[PDB]
Amino acid sequence: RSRKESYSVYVYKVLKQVHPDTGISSKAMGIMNSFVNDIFERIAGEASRLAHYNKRSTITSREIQTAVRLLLPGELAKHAVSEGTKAVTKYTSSK
Amino acid sequence: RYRPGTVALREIRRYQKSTELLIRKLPFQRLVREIAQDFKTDLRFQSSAVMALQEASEAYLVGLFEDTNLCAIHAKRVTIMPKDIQLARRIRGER
Amino acid sequence: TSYQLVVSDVAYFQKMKWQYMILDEAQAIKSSQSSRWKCLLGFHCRNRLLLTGTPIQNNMQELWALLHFIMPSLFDSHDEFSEWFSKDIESHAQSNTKLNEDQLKRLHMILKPFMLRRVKKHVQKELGDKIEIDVFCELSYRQRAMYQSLRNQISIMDLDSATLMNLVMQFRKVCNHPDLFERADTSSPFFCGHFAETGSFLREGTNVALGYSTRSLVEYRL
Amino acid sequence: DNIQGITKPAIRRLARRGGVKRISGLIYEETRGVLKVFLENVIRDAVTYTEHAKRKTVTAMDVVYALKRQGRTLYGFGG
Amino acid sequence: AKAKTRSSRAGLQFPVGRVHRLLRKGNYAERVGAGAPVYLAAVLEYLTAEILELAGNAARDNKKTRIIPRHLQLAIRNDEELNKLLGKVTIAQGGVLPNIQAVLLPK
Amino acid sequence: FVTDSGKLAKLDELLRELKEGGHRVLLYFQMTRMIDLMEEYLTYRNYKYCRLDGSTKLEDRRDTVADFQTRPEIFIFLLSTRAGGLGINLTTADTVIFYDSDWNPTIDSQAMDRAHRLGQTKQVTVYRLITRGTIEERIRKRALQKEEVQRVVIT
DNA sequence: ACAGGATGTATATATCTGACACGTGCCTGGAGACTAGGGAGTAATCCC
DNA sequence: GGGATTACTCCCTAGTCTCCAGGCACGTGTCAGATATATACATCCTGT
Repeated sequence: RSRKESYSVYVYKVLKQVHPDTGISSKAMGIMNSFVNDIFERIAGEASRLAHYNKRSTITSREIQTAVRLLLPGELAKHAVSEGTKAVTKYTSSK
Repeated sequence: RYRPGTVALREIRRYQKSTELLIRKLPFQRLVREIAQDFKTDLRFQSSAVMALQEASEAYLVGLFEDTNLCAIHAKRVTIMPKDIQLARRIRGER
Repeated sequence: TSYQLVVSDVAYFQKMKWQYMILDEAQAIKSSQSSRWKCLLGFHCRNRLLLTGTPIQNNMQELWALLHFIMPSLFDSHDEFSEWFSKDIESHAQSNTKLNEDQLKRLHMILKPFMLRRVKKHVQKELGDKIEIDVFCELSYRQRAMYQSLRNQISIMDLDSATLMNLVMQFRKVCNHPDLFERADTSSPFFCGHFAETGSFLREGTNVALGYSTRSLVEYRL
Repeated sequence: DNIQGITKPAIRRLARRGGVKRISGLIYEETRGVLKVFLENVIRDAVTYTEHAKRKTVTAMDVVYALKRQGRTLYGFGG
Repeated sequence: AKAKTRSSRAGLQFPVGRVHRLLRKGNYAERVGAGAPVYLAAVLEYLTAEILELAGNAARDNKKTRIIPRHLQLAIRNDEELNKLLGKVTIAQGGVLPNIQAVLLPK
Repeated sequence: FVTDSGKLAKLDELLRELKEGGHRVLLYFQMTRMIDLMEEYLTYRNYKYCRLDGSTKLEDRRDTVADFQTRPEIFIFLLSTRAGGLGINLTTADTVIFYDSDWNPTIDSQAMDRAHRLGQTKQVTVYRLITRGTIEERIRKRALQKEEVQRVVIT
C-alpha cells in the first residue's frame, strides 16, 4: 500500500490544544503540512550552512537556535527560542 | 442607472471577499497545453497540476494588479494603463 | 425504488422508456402543487398503476390529481370538475343537505372502471368488533384561565406571541397540557448572601471540587 | 490561439480583486502577454522536472518545484 | 523496559524521532546533535500554534467552526512577522485582504 | 406537576381502570413534547412503557415494537399519530387511547387499523378524549363531515 | 380604489439524503542498550 | 585584543540487533440540510 507520512495528527493535536471547539478543512490541512515542511527545510538548510561555515560536521541545538534567530523576525523568533530552550531543557532533565 | 463608479466598487467588494478562481477552467487548460506543446510532445497533465498553475497564475496577476493600481494612483489617476504595469514589472525586476 | 429518488433521477429516467409505472402509495402523491406528482407526469408509461391508502380529503383536488392524471378524456376534465368544485363546496352544503343527484350516478358511470372496491365486510367477518367510546372532559381553573387568556390574546391581537397557529394549535395545546407553554422549574427562596459564580462550563470538565463559598453581604469590619 | 481564451471580463474580475476601479483598453492585451510569459517560464521548468524524472506526465509536484525555484512557493498541493 | 517517546520527554507534540530521522537522511550534516530534533520540533510546534490560534480567531469572526484556507490567509497577512515569513509564499484558495484605497472611495 | 388537566385526569382514572383490567394499551399524539411529559408522568406513577416516534432509527423502531410484541407486561406505548402509518404490527395491543383528534380521519382510523389488525384476537376499544366548548370539538365535527362525504362517495 | 385569488407565513410534525464525523486491522520506523571511533572541547601559544 | 593554530583528553553520536506501538489505510455511523404535509390567517398584486 506504501504508506505516506504526514504531519496531520500533530497539527490536529495542536489545534485541539489551542482551539478545542474548532475544526479544520482538508485543504487547510495540506497547507499547514506544506508550511511545516517549508520551515523545516529552511531552518535545517540554514543550520547546515552554519555547520559548514565553521568547519563543523555536527548540527547541535546551537546551530538550530542561530538559524531561528536569522529566519524568524522579531518577537516570533524570541518566543520560538523560548519554547525551544524550554523543550530542550525539559528533555535534558527527564532522561 | 448607477453613476459610473458605484458598480465597480461593488465588484471590488464582491471579489475581495471571494476566494474561488476567476479565470475559466477549460480555456486556461487549453492555454497551458498550448504553451506546453513547445517543450514536450504528447504531454499528459494532472488535474491538480493545472489547478496549481491556475492558482499561482491568478495570484500573480492579482498581486501585479495591486502594484499596477498603486502606480496608477501615484500618477494622480484612477485608471490603470500599460505604463503602470510596465513600471510595476520594472521595479519588481522582471522586465 | 422510492420517491425522492425519482425526483432526483427524473432527468435520467425520462430517457428510460417504461411499460409499467406502479405507484403504490399516492397518498404520498395526495395533492397537486407537488413536485413529486409533476415528475411523475413527465414519463412515457403505457400502464401507470395507481395505488394509495384510499382516496382521502374531499377537497377533491386530490380527486382531480387522481382522475385526470390517471386517464385521458378526463385528462383536462378536472377543470370541468372546477364547476364540480362548485359541486365540491356544495358537497359541504350537502353534507348539511343530502338531497342532490347530479354527479353520483355519473360517478357510477365513471367508477365502474377506474376503481375496484373490496369491503371491510369481506374482511371483518374474520375479525371481531371495534367500538369507539367517547369521553368528555373539562378545563381546570388554571387551564380555563390560560384558555381565556388566549381569548384575551385574540381580544388584544384581533384588536404577545401572536402566531395564528399559536392561536389554534395552542388552543389545542391548552387542551392537552398547560405546561408546554412555559413553566417555571423547581424553585427556592431568595438568597441574600454572596456565593461564588462558576465561570464557564467548558473548563471544569470532570473532576471538580465544590467549595462552601457562602458568605453574607452584610459585613462587619473590625 | 488560446491566449484569447482569457477573456476581457476575466481580466476585469482579476483587476477588481486587485482593487482597480477603472481599467484601460490596452490593459487586457498586456495582461495576456504577462500571463503568457509567466506560464511559459513556470511550465518550462515544470516540464524540465518531468523529463528529468523520465515521465511523460507532468505532476503537481513538478509545478510546486518549478514555482518554488522561481521564488513563488505554493502551499496546498504538496511539498 | 517500558519505552517512552522522545516527544513526551521533551513535553512536545511534534515527533522528535521523525525530525531526527529527516535531519539524518536529509543530507544536512554528517552528524547531528541530540538537542537539534527537540529544538526544531519545538519551534515548528510553536509556529503551528501561533498560526492556528489567529486562524481560529478569523474562523470565529466568519461564524464558522472549521478553519478554511481563507482564515489562514487572513491570519498570516495581518500578522506582519508571519507575513514577512511567508512573503514569497502563495496560499491556495486564500484570496486577498479586503483593502480599497482612499482615492477610489466615493466623493 | 403534570396533573392540572381534565384530559389527564380522566386519563388517570381510565389508566387505573385498565391496570385493573390488565390490558396494555397505547398512546397517539401529534406533538411529541406532550409525549415526553407523559413519559415523565408514567415513569412517575410507575408504569412500564415504551416510546416510538420518528426520532428513533428504523432498526430501533422495528426492534422495540418486536420487544413489545414478544413481552406481555410492558403496559403503555408512546407513538406519533401520523408516523404510526407504517407497516408496524400491534396484535398484542388490545386497547387504544387517542389523546388527540386531528384533521385526517384516515390517519386516525389507520392507526386504529394498526391496532385492529388482521391478526387481532379480541375486541379492541378506542377512547377518543374530548374536551368541552373548545376547538377539538370543531376539528372532530369537520373531520366527521369529511369522513361522511368520503364514505358516501365510495360507498 | 377596493375586492378576490394568488402566493407567503407560521407552528408543529414527518421522511430521506449529504458530507461530514468516528472506529479498527496492522506494518515499519522509533526506542532501548551498547561499544568505540572521533569530532569537539579546551588549555596553551604564536603573532596578525 | 584576539583570531589561528596546535597538542590532547574525552564525551557524544554513528552503528546495530531487537522489537513494539503509534500512525497509515480503510471500515462504519451522525446530525445538517433539504423537502414534504396541514391550517389556518396574513398579505400583496392585479384587475375590475
